Amino acid sequence: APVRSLNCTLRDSQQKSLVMSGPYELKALHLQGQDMEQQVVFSMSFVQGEESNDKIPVALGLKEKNLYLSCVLKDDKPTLQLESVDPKNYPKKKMEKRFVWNKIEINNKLEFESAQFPNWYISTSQAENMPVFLGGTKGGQDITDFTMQFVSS
Repeated sequence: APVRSLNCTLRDSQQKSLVMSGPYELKALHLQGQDMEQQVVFSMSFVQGEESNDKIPVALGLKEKNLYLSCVLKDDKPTLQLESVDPKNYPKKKMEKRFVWNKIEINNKLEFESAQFPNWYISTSQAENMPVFLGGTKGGQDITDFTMQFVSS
């Protein structure tokens, strides 16, 4: 296939799952049992970009939905957002830069750094049911590490 993709779910280091809040927002919360099915399933695409043995550029879209995680400036600050795209032109090998994330493998966890804004990462709050956001700090009060689960697709 032109661009290779795989379906997966993500959980932060505190074992919180991700779910859709509104139509353009994601939230993280401790989930278990039946409610598990509420979690978002991502379609991770391996796109073009600077690559390393521990740094792989990917695009993160929602499975079967023309919605992708994007980074844009808002109030002079990098911000995370869910963006709608033409369902016929995506995904594609050469994604616009705002859609690109550097998937970094550390300890045994994963971090997702904005390709557009160096050292800004997809983060979650320690608190329950808060929005997923773009944070510019590591080893702080916010969580930037995740684990990934592959789903049968």
